[PDB]
Amino acid sequence: STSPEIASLSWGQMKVKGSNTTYKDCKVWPGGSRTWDWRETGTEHSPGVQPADVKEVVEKGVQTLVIGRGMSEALKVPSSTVEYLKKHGIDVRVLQTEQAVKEYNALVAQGVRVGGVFHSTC
Repeated sequence: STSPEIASLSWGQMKVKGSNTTYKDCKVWPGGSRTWDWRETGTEHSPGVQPADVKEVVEKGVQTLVIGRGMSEALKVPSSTVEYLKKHGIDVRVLQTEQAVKEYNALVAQGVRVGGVFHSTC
């Protein structure tokens, strides 16, 4: 399957191509996407994105994983998380979300198996 393009991003709102649902935060992978909800993992801005947050993207099979860490990058990303993805042979991009969605879609556009997790507020 193909990584869907992210169709729109604005404050606290995201749309994935071929999704029925307007998300706030989301996970996106080859073949689909889901709402990202910190309550499922107990993720806060600190210590931030956990392996548990990205696990379900990893297990879909991606070469590259983009983390959109928010509009002003207030959401931290522990290095143990990034190293977790690297052990799994994944190219990781950590960026402010606008720049994340932009990178993500360029990877989609060059037919890379790309996934990601995006935070659309602070």
